[PDB]
Amino acid sequence: WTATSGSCKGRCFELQEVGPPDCRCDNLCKSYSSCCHDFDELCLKTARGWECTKDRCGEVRNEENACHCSEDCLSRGDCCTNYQVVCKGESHWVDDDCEEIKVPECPAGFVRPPLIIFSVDGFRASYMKKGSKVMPNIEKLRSCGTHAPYMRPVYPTKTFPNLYTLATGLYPESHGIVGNSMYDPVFDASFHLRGREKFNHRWWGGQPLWITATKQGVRAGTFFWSVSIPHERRILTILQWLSLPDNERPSVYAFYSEQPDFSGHKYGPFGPEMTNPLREIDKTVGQLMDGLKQLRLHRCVNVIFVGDHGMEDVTCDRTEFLSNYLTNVDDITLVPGTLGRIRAKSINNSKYDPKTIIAALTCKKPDQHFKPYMKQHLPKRLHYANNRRIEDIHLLVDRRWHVARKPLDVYKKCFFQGDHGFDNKVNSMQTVFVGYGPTFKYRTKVPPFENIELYNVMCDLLGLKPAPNNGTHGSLNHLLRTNTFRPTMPDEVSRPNYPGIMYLQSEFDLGCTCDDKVENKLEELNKRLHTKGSTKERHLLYGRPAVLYRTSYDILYHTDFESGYSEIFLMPLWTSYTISKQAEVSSIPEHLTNCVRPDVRVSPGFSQNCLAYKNDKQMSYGFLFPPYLSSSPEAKYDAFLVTNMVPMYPAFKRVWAYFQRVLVKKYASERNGVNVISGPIFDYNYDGLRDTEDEIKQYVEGSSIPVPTHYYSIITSCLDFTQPADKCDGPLSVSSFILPHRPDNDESCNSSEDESKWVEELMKMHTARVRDIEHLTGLDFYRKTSRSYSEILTLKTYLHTYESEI
Ligand SMILES: *[C@@H]1O[C@H](CO)[C@@H](O[C@@H]2O[C@H](CO)[C@@H](O[C@@H]3O[C@H](CO[C@H]4O[C@H](CO)[C@@H](O)[C@H](O[C@H]5O[C@H](CO)[C@@H](O)[C@H](O)[C@@H]5O[C@H]5O[C@H](CO)[C@@H](O)[C@H](O)[C@@H]5O)[C@@H]4O)[C@@H](O)[C@H](O[C@H]4O[C@H](CO)[C@@H](O)[C@H](O)[C@@H]4O[C@H]4O[C@H](CO)[C@@H](O)[C@H](O)[C@@H]4O)[C@@H]3O)[C@H](O)[C@H]2NC(C)=O)[C@H](O)[C@H]1NC(C)=O
Ligand SMILES: CN1C(=O)N(c2c(Cl)cccc2Cl)Cc2cnc(NC[C@H](O)c3ccccc3)nc21
Ligand SMILES: [Ca+2]
Ligand SMILES: [Cl-]
Ligand SMILES: [K+]
Ligand code: NA
Ligand SMILES: [Zn+2]
Repeated sequence: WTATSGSCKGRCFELQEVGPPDCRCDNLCKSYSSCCHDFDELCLKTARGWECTKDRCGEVRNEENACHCSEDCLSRGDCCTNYQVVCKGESHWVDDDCEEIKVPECPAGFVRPPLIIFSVDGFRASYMKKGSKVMPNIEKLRSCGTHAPYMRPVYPTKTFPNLYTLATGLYPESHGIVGNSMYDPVFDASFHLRGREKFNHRWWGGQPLWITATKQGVRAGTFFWSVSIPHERRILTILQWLSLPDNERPSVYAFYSEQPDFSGHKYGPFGPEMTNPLREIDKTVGQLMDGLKQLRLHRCVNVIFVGDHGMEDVTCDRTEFLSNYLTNVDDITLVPGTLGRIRAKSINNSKYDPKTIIAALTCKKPDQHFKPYMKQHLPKRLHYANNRRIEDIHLLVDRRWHVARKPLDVYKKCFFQGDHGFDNKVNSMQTVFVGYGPTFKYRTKVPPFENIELYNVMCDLLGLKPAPNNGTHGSLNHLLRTNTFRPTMPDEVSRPNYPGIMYLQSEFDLGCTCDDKVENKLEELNKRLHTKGSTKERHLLYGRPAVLYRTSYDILYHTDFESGYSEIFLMPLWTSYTISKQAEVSSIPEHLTNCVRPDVRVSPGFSQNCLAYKNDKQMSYGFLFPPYLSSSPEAKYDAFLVTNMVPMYPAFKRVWAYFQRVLVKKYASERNGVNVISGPIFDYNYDGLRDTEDEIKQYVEGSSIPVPTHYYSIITSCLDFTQPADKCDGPLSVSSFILPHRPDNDESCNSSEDESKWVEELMKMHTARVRDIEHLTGLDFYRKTSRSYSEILTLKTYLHTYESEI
């Protein structure tokens, strides 16, 4: 109950909310049906509209007016935004030349430049160029401030997950808002866009920016705006808050616009009807900047213009129906649309089996427009698994398509022409970022970056210490004039051992064989030097990775490659090698086809054994440094060492072999040499973090050899490709992947064909940031370069998306 009997007099858009039965006057009261009786009359005034006119200039204050054109309005902080323009001969902000803002130019009493977040729903990245003619205020922000060509949203590219990621720096799996619709089995409760349950605090994890600010003594305007409050009123309210006295005035504010998303759904991303919503957003930005200029705040405030996600063309006729695949369709619940999530309709149904559902949905139709996954098999870059609110069965839907349970759901519930929600690497899902103000750089373009990074920057902008989050703090330092965050590299936790020759061949009873007993101080001094690390400068270009946890491991040197060998996991944590543009691919010679050699630096007790692979009918093995790329026939023997061997399903070997035999050379040829670091990943609990030994669910039969869930590679070269990878003077270029180590190739519908027709497509889908690999391995890469650490952090957050140009 709300006794709506109090008054909103002098309380309009109060910043501190009152607890019922006292009625509310805050910008959310409408949503709780809890506004005081006079809320509309006092707080949502509209009389005379939103602009001053020549005849209103110098008028006597009439409190009924929506905004004011009287002489007292400026000090009252409630002029119409165009007051000075109409009445005092000022120019609109958009008509002023831009001028570098080198320092905050704030009124006396401001302790820090305020931050205003101007968030626009569904604002696709390509609108900045394609709509430039009709958005002059936004274009001035973009060209004069710091801008990216686009900003990557999180998956799913829905509104609530992305806005909350913007506010927290967290992946949806960590903040808990994993969709616009959700069921939490622990609460036994549902979350929807419409309704009340979404207001319950138990849905919202992490620590959003307004809470971070409050806790550290920085006041925040309220971020949420009732849909019925018009945009002009939201702007005027922010401007009024900015005129509060020093002790009450917030330092952080957000505006939100439901456009252009609202019209995009109806008309498609580029419908002719889309021009007007873009013009209207621009006019709103103009109102804010004119209003800031009137208050002498236009060179004081940092403004961020940011979207949540883009918008794609999607129509009813592009719907796949699960009823065309499943006989048991009524035994499931589907969260439908641009992603699919499946669970059992009833938990008392013992016959329900996710394995058979997956199988009935796998590669059934020639041009099938969705692909089923167990959530832990989704591309790791999506970070979409470690939350009980994410169903075990997921469908990744092709851009432009929907999935639904049955046709009745689509025709009994074509209206829409646009939607969003798809894979966050999809170009149409990309959104915008512009930062403008004293703390941002002047006339600067920065590379595309992920929205998880912004929370750290907004904290930097407000002098706040960010709560723990998924951004990489410092990776966006290049956006900022000042207030940069200068992190130190993490300390190595475990130092390596450097074993020499300590074991005789006959101490090994591994069931391994090799035809190598075919034997000179010219080349024996030479090979000892290589085993001591004489070529390590060539193969370890950026220093050895640091191990950031407690473990026991050995560095192993070889002519063609260097590795950090784990005595706990019985395999390398990493293997590093450089392949020059000129390098030649050779074959595994016939006499070495099944060769595995004991490594006399590493005890039998810390080695794999060939017998376990022989006995394990499902499990085979591969090599981290590929024999195909050996520098010479003699160096090739090194690649067959038991310490270079890793467990691989035969199905996965098809992928790995094509990567090593064909793709590495191709990249070296295209990029003028590459350095590669490859290794295993163990993530059995799908939390995106390195497993401890006690978390491993699968071993090679009869052995303590743990089976990786994934294999990574990090492929680094010179950004200036006219310089060879091993002789690079400036910035680096990287692409990486985290390939799922799967016993079948069911994920690839064309895998019966030659690897040249399906492997690269699989690898593109499993593209990764180095930072993702760091989380998954507890390793820290690029420790020894000539580059600034912030630049290296930016490199580590880079994702090679393989999408064409926006
Ligand atoms: C991205 O960034 C984020 C933020 O840094 C990273 O997430 C963190 O990962 C940490 C390491 O796993 C994790 O640390 C754990 O914290 C537990 C206490 O957590 C509570 O308190 C914090 C602080 O206020 C709070 O943030 C948490 O909020 C979570 O939980 C609620 C759900 O009830 C949600 O509202 C919220 O959204 C968030 O959920 C997310 O995280 C949890 C895990 O905490 C997931 O399960 C959810 O699915 C969701 O993703 C909590 O309120 C603490 O209990 C843990 O300690 C256990 O394990 C350690 C192992 O080292 C051990 O030392 C302890 O003794 C303890 O073990 C005991 O409990 C075990 C489990 O019950 C049991 O098995 C044992 O036998 C023992 O009895 C642990 O320290 C941290 O909470 C999250 N933080 C957040 C915000 O998510 C994330 O890793 C980053 N991602 C990537 C890819 O890098
Ligand atoms: C997303 N969103 C909605 O979907 N709304 C809605 C609509 Cl339009 C129709 C039906 C039901 C609902 Cl709930 C109303 C709404 C109101 N205010 C906001 N503010 C977002 C805030 O500024 C912010 C938060 C995090 C980071 C940057 C900015 N977001 C809303
Ligand atoms: Ca893990
Ligand atoms: Cl959803
Ligand atoms: K085998
Ligand atoms: Na297949
Ligand atoms: Zn939408």
